[PDB]
Amino acid sequence: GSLNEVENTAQKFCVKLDVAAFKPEELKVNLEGHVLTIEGHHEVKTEHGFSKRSFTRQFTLPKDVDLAHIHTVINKEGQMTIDAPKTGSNTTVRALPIHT
Amino acid sequence: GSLNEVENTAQKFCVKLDVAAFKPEELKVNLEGHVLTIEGHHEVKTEHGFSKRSFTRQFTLPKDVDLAHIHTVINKEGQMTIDAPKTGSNTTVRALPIHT
Repeated sequence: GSLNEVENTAQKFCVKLDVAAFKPEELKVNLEGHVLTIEGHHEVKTEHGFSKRSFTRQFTLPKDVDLAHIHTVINKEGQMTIDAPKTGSNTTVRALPIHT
Repeated sequence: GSLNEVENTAQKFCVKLDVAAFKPEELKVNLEGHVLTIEGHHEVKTEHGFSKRSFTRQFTLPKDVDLAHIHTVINKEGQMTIDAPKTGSNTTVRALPIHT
């Protein structure tokens, strides 16, 4: 889970991880509040010993990330991208319904 | 800890691992009987969150291996090589002393 890039603009948040050493089923992505946690665990046995790999990478997302629309995808080259739009990106004038 | 070349002749035994994701100080090589264990642990903190990496690679050396002369090196490119001669590799006739 080598952290390739951090991305933080007005319109979206995005993080990219190197997860090529782990298969999709060996990976977990969890969110609690603003805290995002990615983990990989690989564990093979043999009759000549064994192999084991692991990583945990955790970060706190910006206050204004729209956690409701977080999307995580792993591409064909084993790179994970986790992205979401910002809450206050919509800069036009939005009328709010007044409830009576 | 990817394990590149395993080599095993009557001359020498050799293993080569990809160890570049870790600092030399974060690496352990242990021998227990004929069982060779290579471990890496990296654990970093930040105020963005944290990062943590690990691997454990284990294998059983042949009975043939001269365990007294096992040698471990990491090069500048982050490749570890572990090598040792075999027990019966020097094949010229050796006279043994007889005590009485």
